[PDB]
Amino acid sequence: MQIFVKTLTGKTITLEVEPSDTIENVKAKIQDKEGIPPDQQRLIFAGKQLEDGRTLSDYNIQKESTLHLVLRLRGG
Repeated sequence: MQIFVKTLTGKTITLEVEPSDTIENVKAKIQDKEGIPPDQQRLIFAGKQLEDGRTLSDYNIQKESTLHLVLRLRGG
């Protein structure tokens, strides 16, 4: 399925994902498109930070959902 991610430039990118994909894998697919290393990524959906180790299905992220990417560091 397709989901959307709003990135640090404000652009909305598309990702090709499956419900059993881990958040770490979603971060790796963001790196593949946008170059941002996964340890610097924090993904937000419906007001929750998405934990590494959990899956898209754990957060009920269904097709055509939009996630928000923010920087995880302290500075920025």
